[PDB]
Amino acid sequence: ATRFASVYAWNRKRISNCVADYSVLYNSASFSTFKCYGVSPTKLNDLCF
Amino acid sequence: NNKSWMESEFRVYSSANNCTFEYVSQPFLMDLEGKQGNFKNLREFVFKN
Ligand SMILES: *[C@@H]1O[C@H](CO)[C@@H](O)[C@H](O)[C@H]1NC(C)=O
Ligand SMILES: *[C@@H]1O[C@H](CO)[C@@H](O)[C@H](O)[C@H]1NC(C)=O
Ligand SMILES: *[C@@H]1O[C@H](CO)[C@@H](O)[C@H](O)[C@H]1NC(C)=O
Repeated sequence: ATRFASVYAWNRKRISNCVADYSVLYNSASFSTFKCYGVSPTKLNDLCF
Repeated sequence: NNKSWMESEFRVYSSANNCTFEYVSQPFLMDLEGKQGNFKNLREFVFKN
């Protein structure tokens, strides 16, 4: 997307009932900070929720 | 005036807050015109949580 929300008015979106891919999250190493707590950063594609 | 049958009023719930889930199917076009005669549709459902 082109625009984001403010820190105080952080926009919350409920993700479910959709087919999910997490490969792009780490494939594109353009993010300065990428940290997962309680979940494997690399095994995002081997987990269900 | 408009020779067609369409849903007009939704009087189920007055308001909703702190919702949890929502899913909407693709648009369709069902025949709402009144039919006279012996029953032609029988739909059976089983719900369990
Ligand atoms: C017919 O449809 C038009 C278009 O929305 C609407 O303005 C009008 O009120 C409708 N008439 C009736 C009787 O439903
Ligand atoms: C569902 O029907 C209600 C009442 O006609 C209408 O207000 C609402 O916009 C409809 N929603 C969708 C997704 O068509
Ligand atoms: C929504 O309801 C759940 C279930 O009781 C509760 O845990 C949660 O705090 C509620 N959220 C808000 C914003 O009221």
